Amino acid sequence: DKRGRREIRVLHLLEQIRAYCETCWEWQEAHEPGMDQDKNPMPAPVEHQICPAVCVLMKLSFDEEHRHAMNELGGLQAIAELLQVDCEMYGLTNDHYSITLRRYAGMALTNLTFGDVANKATLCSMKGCMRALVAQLKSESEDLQQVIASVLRNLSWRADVNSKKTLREVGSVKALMECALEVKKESTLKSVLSALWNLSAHCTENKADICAVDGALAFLVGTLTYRSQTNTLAIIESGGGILRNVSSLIATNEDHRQILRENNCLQTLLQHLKSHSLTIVSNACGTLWNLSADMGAVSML
Repeated sequence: DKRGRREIRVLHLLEQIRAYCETCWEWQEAHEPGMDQDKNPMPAPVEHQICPAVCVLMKLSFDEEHRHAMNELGGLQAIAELLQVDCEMYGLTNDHYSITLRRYAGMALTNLTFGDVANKATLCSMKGCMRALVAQLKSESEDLQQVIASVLRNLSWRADVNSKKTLREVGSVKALMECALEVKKESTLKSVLSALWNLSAHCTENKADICAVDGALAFLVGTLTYRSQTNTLAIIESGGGILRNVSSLIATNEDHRQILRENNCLQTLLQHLKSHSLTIVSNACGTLWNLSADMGAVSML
């Protein structure tokens, strides 16, 4: 009864975005740039009332039963393909319609990937979408950046081998670190640093990429003494978590050490040892140990 009602409702919405996607794919894949322009104008989302469809799916995605219906009909892939094709068609634009459409799609994807092994793997297997998502981090819209960081945060958490490789390949590390440097809102920084913390533990390359970004290390040391206006330790914990993960690389690079030194990192880490947060204490111990130039006691804290 009501289940069929939910499925039909969700199905109609997905058929709508799919039909639009098929029109965009045909245009992008078969339309020869120079050939009777008037008979094949580039599709526009607004002309097909697409955002409203994505808005409904985004709202319904907060309800578990509707998420189940979406998962039975390949809803995540459909939404992802739409986000991807729109980004490829219009790139980075300051268009209010396009920004909202992408934010609604990203929010649905965050809801659909939350604690869903299958959906996370599926989204990461879509490398074109992944490149599109990462590109959105350069958007002037901080609300969009936050949505994308949240998607990347879910994907970087407990990622399988394939997902980890994709996340690295599309350059999400550099993109996230560069984004962290320009964000103005704390809520945004939290999602960005949280994602970077997950990513910084995947492999050595990710660690090297973080350190390579100009101003990154100085910025990370700065998060150690961050004064959260919302009275939280989230920034200090994630920023310090990232620092701990890349500290092993910093240890063998005098230039980087010099940067931590100039920013009085050591003194701050020693102060962190007194924290009421086990995460902060643990991060500090790990950083101090790595920088301090058989086994250590790190893996026991």
